[PDB]
Amino acid sequence: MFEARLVQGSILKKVLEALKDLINEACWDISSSGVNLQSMDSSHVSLVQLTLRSEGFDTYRCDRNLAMGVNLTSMSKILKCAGNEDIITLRAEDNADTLALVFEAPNQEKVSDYEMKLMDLDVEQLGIPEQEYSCVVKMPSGEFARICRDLSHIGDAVVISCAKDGVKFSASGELGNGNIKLSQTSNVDKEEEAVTIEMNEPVQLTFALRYLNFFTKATPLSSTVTLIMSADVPLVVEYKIADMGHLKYYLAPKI
Amino acid sequence: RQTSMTDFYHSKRRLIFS
Repeated sequence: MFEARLVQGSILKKVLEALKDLINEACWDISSSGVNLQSMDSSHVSLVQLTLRSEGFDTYRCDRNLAMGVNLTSMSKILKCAGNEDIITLRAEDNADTLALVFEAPNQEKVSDYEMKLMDLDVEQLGIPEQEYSCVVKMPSGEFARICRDLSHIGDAVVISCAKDGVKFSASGELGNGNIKLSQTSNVDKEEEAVTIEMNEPVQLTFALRYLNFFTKATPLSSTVTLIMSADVPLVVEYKIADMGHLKYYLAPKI
Repeated sequence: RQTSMTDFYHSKRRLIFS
């Protein structure tokens, strides 16, 4: 039996809005530790891994390790029927063919109960090694979304170059080219408004702006985004879900 | 040329039954 209760229901709402367009189907792995999801998109160029720790839920219970095959389009439909201040509880039986999502309003006068069919999946799951990377930039999530959105109008691919001082994004298309250059914030007040760069080696990498713009749908989960780069290997885009976990997006590079 | 994630990481297949 699995039972998890979340007073900040909007969190799960955001999570599925962050996922549903990139991935149609995913496996949800339930344990005593919490919820983990990992999935490649249909083209296999990108990868998502979600982690929600059991200490983040108001109450959490897991008897058996559980693997639920879920249509993400469907889970999103269900969660769009929740208000942002609903208390959301997830629940499954030991032999559950469905997952139960129960939404509670703050007046005890409205309660919604939804029941989702699970599905058989034949997934392709990956081994994600812990490396250390040559470059880590941390910046406003909103700034990053803006950049990816704007430059996508210029050309298909963005070139990201890390230096000690700051970071540069560049794209090219039929019309010409653009360079957006962010320096390290020199006078630092608030964490999330700042641009901070920590680097061992200069990185220069090329990515598809198409995919990044899926990623930036996660922007409402956090004020900040962290970008992790190493030469010729997938980029990692990380959003912290505060004091509960994270969504990490990986992106296969162009050469 | 655009690489895929399997160019970097090993791939186990998995069967979920629901």
